[PDB]
Amino acid sequence: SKVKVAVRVRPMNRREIDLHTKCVVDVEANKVILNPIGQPKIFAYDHCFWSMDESVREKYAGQDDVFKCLGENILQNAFDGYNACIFAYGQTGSGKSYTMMGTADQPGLIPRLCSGLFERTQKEENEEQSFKVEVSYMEIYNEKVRDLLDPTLKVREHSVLGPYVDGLSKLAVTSYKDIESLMSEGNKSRTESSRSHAVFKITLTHTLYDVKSGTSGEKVGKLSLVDLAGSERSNINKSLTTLGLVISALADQGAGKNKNKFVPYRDSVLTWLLKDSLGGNSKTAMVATVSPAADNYDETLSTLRYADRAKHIINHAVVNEDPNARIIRD
Ligand SMILES: Nc1ncnc2c1ncn2[C@@H]1O[C@H](COP(=O)(O)OP(=O)(O)NP(=O)(O)O)[C@@H](O)[C@H]1O
Ligand SMILES: [Mg+2]
Ligand SMILES: [Mg+2]
Repeated sequence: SKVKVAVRVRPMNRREIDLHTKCVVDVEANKVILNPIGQPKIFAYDHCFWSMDESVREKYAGQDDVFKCLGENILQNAFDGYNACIFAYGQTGSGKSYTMMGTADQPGLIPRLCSGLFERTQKEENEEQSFKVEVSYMEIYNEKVRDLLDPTLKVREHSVLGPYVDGLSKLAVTSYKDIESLMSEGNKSRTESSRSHAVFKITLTHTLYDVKSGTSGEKVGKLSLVDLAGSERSNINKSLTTLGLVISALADQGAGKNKNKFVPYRDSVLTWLLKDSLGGNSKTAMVATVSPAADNYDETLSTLRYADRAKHIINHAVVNEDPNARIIRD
């Protein structure tokens, strides 16, 4: 399938309203219209999320709509044993962290995903099937990896299971409250700059039992939830710069231009780690966050064009299940 792309326009904030900064971003169904400060530029996406204002009610509905449209499907992907990824991309201040983690009063994608995961595993556990959940949480800053769950580490690409951070804590968790204290520990530990990338990973291992045979098999879904550094324009930006190159090359592939243009996955820590998320074995969505007002026109236009190329990336997601699991279905 193609990478799924959504644009989320955050509302005009207090400064932009106080100072009468012109709003240049309109949302029209699944299209974004960027008006000039000559002609309007129109971009089409899979979803567009918009907010009328920052009233408490519009905040509640905004986080809810994002989860309903993007989180439920990614959660279902993991219960089907797919690898899946949501990454948030856009300039500083545009709403990346608000979309992924949210706030205490307006929780975002990650807490909602974690809550729904344990509610479903608990509802669905029985004597024919059990679930194991593990989490990891890490940050890339200045091309170095740090374990946010540990009070440094290097990337390796496994021959079958893909790129991974070797030495990274991968913790078994049995309830939402367990994962919540880890999220809270990680979020406090995050370095506080717009130049760091944070990767939250959940591995869902579904074991199926054939009590007549005495056999069992595992189907494994993996969720990568990525809150990127701000897209606004050496070793400190290398990951972001290389992500742009990777997305542009892959978009060119997924249209016919350059069958084997060089996709520089290994030129940065971030793109090597997300190598399967982009063009590989993954159900992947991008959430491109943009600011609404005239003062960010060019950065918005850049984010919109990058999101527009991402939707041409072709992925190849297959179910990750061992031999027994496949047959135990029927
Ligand atoms: N969709 C939204 N609705 C309401 N308020 C929002 C929304 N998006 C962002 N905000 C507000 O704007 C602030 C900035 O958003 P935030 O998610 O922190 O931006 P960011 O893209 O992560 N910046 P950065 O980490 O520096 O690259 C948030 O703390 C919220 O108060
Ligand atoms: Mg997969
Ligand atoms: Mg942020």
